Amino acid sequence: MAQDALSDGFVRLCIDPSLNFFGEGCKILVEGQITDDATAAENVVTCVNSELDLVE
Amino acid sequence: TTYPVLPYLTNAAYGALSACSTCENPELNVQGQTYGLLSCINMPESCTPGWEFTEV
Repeated sequence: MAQDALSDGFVRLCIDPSLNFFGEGCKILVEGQITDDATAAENVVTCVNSELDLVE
Repeated sequence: TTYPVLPYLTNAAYGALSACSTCENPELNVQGQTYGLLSCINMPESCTPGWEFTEV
């Protein structure tokens, strides 16, 4: 129920500073070596989505 | 279960509100706080929904 203006459920509201609108565009491929702790599967094509997933 | 009003009192008021009092224009929907507000069948106010959201 909370605040009246949102009570009836006509409008379902989300607040998020990390979304994005773009329909996925052009696709790019990267290739190289890896070090031993790399949990990624060797010789397997993978998706990426952030710069911190590295190392892991 | 804990609805603190005699049920037939509310049913009658809502049914009357849906009567020609509002449905001489048959396309009109009875909802929300502009139209679905059947006149005040006074009741105590509380910080308890009665119907939990999942129940809703």
